[PDB]
Amino acid sequence: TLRAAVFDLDGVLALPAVFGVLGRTEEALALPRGLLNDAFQKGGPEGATTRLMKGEITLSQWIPLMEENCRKCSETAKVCLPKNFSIKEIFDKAISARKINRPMLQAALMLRKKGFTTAILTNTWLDDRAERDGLAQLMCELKMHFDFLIESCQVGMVKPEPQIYKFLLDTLKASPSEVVFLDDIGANLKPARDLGMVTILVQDTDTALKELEKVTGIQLLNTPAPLPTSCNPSDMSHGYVTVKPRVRLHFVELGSGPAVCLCHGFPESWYSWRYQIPALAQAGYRVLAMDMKGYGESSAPPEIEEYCMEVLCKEMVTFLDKLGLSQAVFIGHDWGGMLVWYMALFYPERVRAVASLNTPFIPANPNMSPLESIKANPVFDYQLYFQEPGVAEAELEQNLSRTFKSLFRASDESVLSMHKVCEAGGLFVNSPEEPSLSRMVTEEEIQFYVQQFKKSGFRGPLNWYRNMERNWKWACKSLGRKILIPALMVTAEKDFVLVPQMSQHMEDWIPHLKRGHIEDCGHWTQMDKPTEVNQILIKWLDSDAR
Amino acid sequence: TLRAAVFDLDGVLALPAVFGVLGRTEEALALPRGLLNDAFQKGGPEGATTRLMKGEITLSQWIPLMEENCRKCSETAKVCLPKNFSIKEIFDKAISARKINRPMLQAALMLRKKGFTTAILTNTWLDDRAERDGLAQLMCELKMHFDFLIESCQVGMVKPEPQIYKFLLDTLKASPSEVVFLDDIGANLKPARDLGMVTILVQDTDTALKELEKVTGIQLLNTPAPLPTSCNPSDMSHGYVTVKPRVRLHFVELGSGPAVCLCHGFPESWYSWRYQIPALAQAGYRVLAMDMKGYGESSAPPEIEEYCMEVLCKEMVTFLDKLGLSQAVFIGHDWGGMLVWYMALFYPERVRAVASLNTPFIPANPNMSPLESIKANPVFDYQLYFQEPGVAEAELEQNLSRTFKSLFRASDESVLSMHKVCEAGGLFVNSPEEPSLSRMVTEEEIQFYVQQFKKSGFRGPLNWYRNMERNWKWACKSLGRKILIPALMVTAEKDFVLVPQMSQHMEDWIPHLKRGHIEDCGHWTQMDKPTEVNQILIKWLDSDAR
Ligand SMILES: O=C1Nc2ccc(C3CCCCC3)cc2C12CCOCC2
Ligand SMILES: O=C1Nc2ccc(C3CCCCC3)cc2C12CCOCC2
Repeated sequence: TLRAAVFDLDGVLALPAVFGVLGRTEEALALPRGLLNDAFQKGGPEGATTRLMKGEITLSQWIPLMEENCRKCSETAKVCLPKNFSIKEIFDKAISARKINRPMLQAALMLRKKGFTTAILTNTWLDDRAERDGLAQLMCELKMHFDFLIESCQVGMVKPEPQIYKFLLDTLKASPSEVVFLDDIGANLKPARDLGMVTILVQDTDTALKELEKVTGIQLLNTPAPLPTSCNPSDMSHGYVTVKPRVRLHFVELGSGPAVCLCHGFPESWYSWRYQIPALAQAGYRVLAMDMKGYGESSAPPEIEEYCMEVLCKEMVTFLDKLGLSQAVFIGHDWGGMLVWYMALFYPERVRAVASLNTPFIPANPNMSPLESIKANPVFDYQLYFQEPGVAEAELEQNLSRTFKSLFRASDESVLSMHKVCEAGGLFVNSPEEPSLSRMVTEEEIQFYVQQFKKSGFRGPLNWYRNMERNWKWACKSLGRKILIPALMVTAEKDFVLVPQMSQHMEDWIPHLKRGHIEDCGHWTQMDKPTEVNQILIKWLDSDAR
Repeated sequence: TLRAAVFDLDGVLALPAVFGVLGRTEEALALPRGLLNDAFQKGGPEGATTRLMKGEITLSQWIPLMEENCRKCSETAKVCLPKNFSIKEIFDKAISARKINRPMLQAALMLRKKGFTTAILTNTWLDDRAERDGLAQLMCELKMHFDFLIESCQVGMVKPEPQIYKFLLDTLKASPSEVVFLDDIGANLKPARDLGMVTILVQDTDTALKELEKVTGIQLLNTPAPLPTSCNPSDMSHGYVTVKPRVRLHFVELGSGPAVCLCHGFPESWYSWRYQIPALAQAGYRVLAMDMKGYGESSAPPEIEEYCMEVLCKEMVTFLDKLGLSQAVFIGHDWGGMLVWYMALFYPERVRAVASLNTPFIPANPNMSPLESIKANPVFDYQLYFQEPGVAEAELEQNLSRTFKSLFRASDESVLSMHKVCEAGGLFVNSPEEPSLSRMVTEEEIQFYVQQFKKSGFRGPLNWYRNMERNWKWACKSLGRKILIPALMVTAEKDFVLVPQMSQHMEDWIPHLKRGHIEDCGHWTQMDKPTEVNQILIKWLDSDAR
């Protein structure tokens, strides 16, 4: 039975193929058909291109050899190469035009998700051109989704040499009949077929995937839309900054470009942004996904006042100072959403742009105590339940698996009634001991949250709700201000507490505010509608944040 | 006796002052003298500018108020403001022209080095302009050198209000006669003088520093050139990436911009780059200063083969992959310098540019065993001493303080003779039990190295020298290649092992190679000549790396 799938890069995982561009170049320059492909392969195993593919020479060293082969071929064909003929320009364009064949990558991803060991086996070169970063980015984006990447120029062997196929089998630790091998070059399929591997000649992707689906018995075509790439905690770069003697902030970091600081809500983790992290980094941003103070690997001091907005914001500024960042885009959700609005109001110089998911910006009312304000809306009753130190900690810490499975549910998955939490004696008094698992999470994702919360529990997280008076006094200082830096408010149709209507008067305070709105989306925006969150965030970042 | 020094920002730590630019603007526009400064201060404590300085409103909210005050003042003076008059353009230019007053900052730095608590006390605003990042960068660069930053718009008080001076004294935890206060605004000096603080009216920097030097009894003028800013380990962002199950790599991270990966030598630390980290980040780079494999907080597996160049380079590639970096500039010193040349030869797509301090690029000789090659040059005898597992570990681990004090010495500080190490029975057989401290390091810096080496000792570090045959075979694969990506070789005049002459034939392999050369510089380049290293590296990064 098949357990491994091997894909070629050029003409399989990336389109168009180099041969295709050489063919299009020949036509545009009115050169004899096959002239450039002949010069490219000239000398066969003894030729310049085999030396390049085996890593003997670099791409810049190969360019004049390809030039001479083109002159030699033109001379024999009794044709003239044009006056401006340039192998460097021809190849720069061919490499630059290449894009990931998204349906092929999705099929590779589906097979790995079903237990297949996947690999990329490619005839490639040591690219030392000034423009090499283009290819470097393409390889990075592709390679992360595979168990192995075998490159001809790193192993000193090329397809169709029998040895590279033996090297592949040794790397896979699989026998030939357990492997399916996809290639757009027929001659490169022959040695894999000779060993007894299942082989697919890729012309059009749809037919290649049809053959792959039939042979594996795994559906690869006509599948439901896949979710964005997630994060494996053990594969991330974990960063740690001490903001003050007893406070260290943990974050996960991915990508290059402008700094984008992700701020989770209650009771969450940097892991709540798992579907956003890879997508934002791929979009050209340096993502900093925080464990907010009181959570995960960040410090969790016991004192209530350590969690007031003024203290938390000052620490986020120190966090930037210590990392040597003049600014970051701040994106927040729930309590994180509140923090980012305050970051925009008090430290606009340090905030490149601000975005909130679900949490509206509501000015403090100087004529009413925040306790009275919270009492006015029945959906906020849970916030009063959270006031008494120890009460909510006991209930939430009792059974962590039950806590997360009861909380992390989509809007149509029998969500907890937020009505009369105090009167009922707790959040889970009408909830089962063993809740069903939401479609939004796997059992392993729930256990990740359970492990994170075993470190510090719910004291620090709950203290975020215990500074109403202190936060109100500090917010009153900002009442004459407006938020005039780039801002985005994203409402979720089915968030029954942070209702879209609560955001209705935001333009009075944030006149240039941009909006996003997600239909059929509950409170847990990032994991409920990850693809939609990603599209909204990336479109806004690219237009308003740089 | 004085123990604290307080500096104003505008006209003291940053030049020119806003008042100065308003004055120059008045002249250029042929407006009445003082018209703009009058409009700026209009209404005094009740005015628009006091509201702005107290954080009541942001800079963008204030701009139309300043416009109206300019119209009101022009009307009363019976003059016309020009057709294109723009407060936004006037202020953007004034803020943008402001640069750090380097002699004032150096004096502040010298005072803090002598035990003074230092602070910045400023009448400032909440800057929400599109161009705010300029000011954000200036504040970041300045604030890091001080114990405190007190900003009017964050405390809701302004100079010359008596309360802000009481707030200052409370923050300093100092009595008025213990404080020296520098300001370019006479009216803002009066309340500090009234409390009993020493006050200096800053006009020209030289005279202000003369008064400051006389009053503190600390030399601030005509001082020897200061060293670049260093790093406090506890103030850095510490990053951790698992490259494989048993291997994690630790790094320190600072700044934004293109990724610059710093690779130390033997027997060093990320801390060997302390004088480069702040300077490169200030120069607009994202610095990644590694603890190389076998060192500090990075993993130190016992196996020799874990430290061959092929394995180390593959791990550095995985390190980039996991951080989501397509490239980094690689800068190496000693063993790090060797690694970066191999990174350039084997993975040019991932290397933006390559630089080495002291370590030349020498191709492998396929006609001679590396053991024979090492035996040919007497200065490399210590490398043969390093071969036998356990021997050098015992000697180097015996007394860590003695190891580092004997090794870390400038070329004119009785450096160890590298001649006949094997025959002598060790590196320290002719060295004292208690070596004197080199002028390059403090006792506390030596103890930092002692603490780092107590974790894993010298096995992992020494294994870097125990892969001669394996590295030679792998390097032989690259013999047909040339390094064609941007490259810099920095030679040190007085490095008695890695002599400048050893780099003489590098152009045969790296034709476009750029060079740097440091006179009176020994092996420990980064700490021996930090200012010179910085100038060479920054000039090269800005011209050749982007
Ligand atoms: O729609 C919502 N908004 C929303 C907002 C907040 C919360 C809190 C309540 C206290 C514990 C942490 C989560 C829950 C929800 C729901 C309603 C209840 O089911 C989960 C989602
Ligand atoms: O000039 C040099 N180059 C240079 C190069 C390497 C080393 C090694 C030798 C083995 C232990 C680690 C350092 C020492 C030096 C010196 C000569 C000896 O004094 C220190 C500097």
